[PDB]
Amino acid sequence: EDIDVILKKSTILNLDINNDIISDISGFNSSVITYPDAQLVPGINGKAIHLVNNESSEVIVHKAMDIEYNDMFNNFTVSFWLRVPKVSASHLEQYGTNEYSIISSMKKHSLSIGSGWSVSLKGNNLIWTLKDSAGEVRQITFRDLPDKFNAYLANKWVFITITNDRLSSANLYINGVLMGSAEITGLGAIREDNNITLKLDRCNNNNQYVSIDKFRIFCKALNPKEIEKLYTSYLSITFLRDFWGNPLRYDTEYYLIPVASSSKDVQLKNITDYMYLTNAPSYTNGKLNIYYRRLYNGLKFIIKRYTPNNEIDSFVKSGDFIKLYVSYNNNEHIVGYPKDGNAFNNLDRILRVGYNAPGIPLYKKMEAVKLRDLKTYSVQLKLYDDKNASLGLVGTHNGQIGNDPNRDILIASNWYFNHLKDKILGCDWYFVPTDEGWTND
Ligand SMILES: CC(=O)N[C@H]1[C@H]([C@H](O)[C@H](O)CO)O[C@@](O[C@H](CO)[C@@H](O)[C@@H]2O[C@@](O[C@H]3[C@@H](O)[C@@H](CO)O[C@H](O[C@H]4[C@H](O)[C@@H](O)[C@H](O)O[C@@H]4CO)[C@@H]3O)(C(=O)O)C[C@H](O)[C@H]2NC(C)=O)(C(=O)O)C[C@@H]1O
Repeated sequence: EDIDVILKKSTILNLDINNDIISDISGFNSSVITYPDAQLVPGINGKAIHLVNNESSEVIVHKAMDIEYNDMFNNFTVSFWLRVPKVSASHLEQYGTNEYSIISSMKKHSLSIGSGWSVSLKGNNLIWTLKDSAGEVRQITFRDLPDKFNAYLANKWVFITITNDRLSSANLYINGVLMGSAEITGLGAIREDNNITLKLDRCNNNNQYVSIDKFRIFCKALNPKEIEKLYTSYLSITFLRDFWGNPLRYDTEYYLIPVASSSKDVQLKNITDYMYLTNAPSYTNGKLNIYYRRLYNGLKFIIKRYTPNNEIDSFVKSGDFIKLYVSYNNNEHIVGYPKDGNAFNNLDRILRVGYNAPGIPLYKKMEAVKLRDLKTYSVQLKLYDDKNASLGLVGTHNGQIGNDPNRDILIASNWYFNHLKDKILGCDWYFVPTDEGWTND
């Protein structure tokens, strides 16, 4: 059939956030009780649920009387956007074995041993548990990647999809990719609690917090194609996104990292001069089997509206014309390309920071766009002159300026426009803002 129709008709619960209110929009109108400390934060498309570690931080969904899908052997799928901060080395050793659930249909503290199902976290493990009324439990334990820059439980919004085919297996996917599975054939009736609880339960780390968005449940075990569609469907090209998957913002400091060479940071030669790539320092921990390129080194960039048009908003949308500045010595210097400014083969125009030569035009009108790699939280920057001509997309060129060492220098080139289909390009940028969800060990 139509994947879109199937996806829609199979939805039996779909939490949305409108006007700061969390409710079910599936149609069965499952009642939603939002406790005092359930906070709201930027989500994948609108706002999202943010949970902290205290009794008042929870959201309870009272399943409608028409929704009891976990019937004798009946299939269901759970999907949602998840964001958990990078567990620090100390906390990993500290609370690494502390399994705490974050979403459950189980009713602990009364009876019905382990009720139905749950989504729990243990150190850097994402766990799915299914338990029937006769004891029987099944699980999928996902062990995240060592490299936290590319891990899934390390401060980036990620799409979780767990399908349950009671006639075969249960499968866990992340951003549409299968990453764990378990047989679940032969389970008895799952008699869970009438409430689905969104809450950090049994977590000993008082500082722990997670973020959940678009929590949804389907009455069928989604297949790879439907999952793949559900996933990409949430990616609205409208607003741009920063490294963590949050909406990109104006007048906010961002460190830039080129997707095509993620181990690199951006440095400035001298004010009025060019920028270039640098190897970022690393953090490695063999005992905890954790490692990642550190963040927050290099130049701080700041996006500003070229001309404060129609609205005093702070969200950057694709197509917005902007001005780029780098903060060096507390002062903000504009980023651009001077007329007839030095360039590599008159193609790759070398960018400059704080260029201020008298009588020389400095082209700095830029457009923030999203022209490719929909799944990656990356942005492209298009530079124009003053006569609406494209001076190219911001990227890098590996050359030598004067007698300086051979470097990967930031430039503006139109060559990019003829390779937008490539996997890895060079004009793709990560905008990294300092976040409490990630501090270098
Ligand atoms: C259209 C146009 O005329 N603009 C030029 C500009 C322009 O002259 C300046 O912006 C005006 O201030 O210069 C461009 O090239 C510059 C050098 O002019 C770059 O190559 C940058 O050079 C740096 O170091 C040189 C400068 O300090 C110059 C100043 O004159 O002195 C040395 O170079 C020679 C000079 O070119 C000669 O005039 C002089 O007689 O002899 C010296 C040495 O024998 C320095 O090496 C600089 O400007 O700081 C170092 C920078 O890293 C370098 N930047 C780049 C991107 O290469 C320009 O791009 O601005 C060329 C442009 O067409």
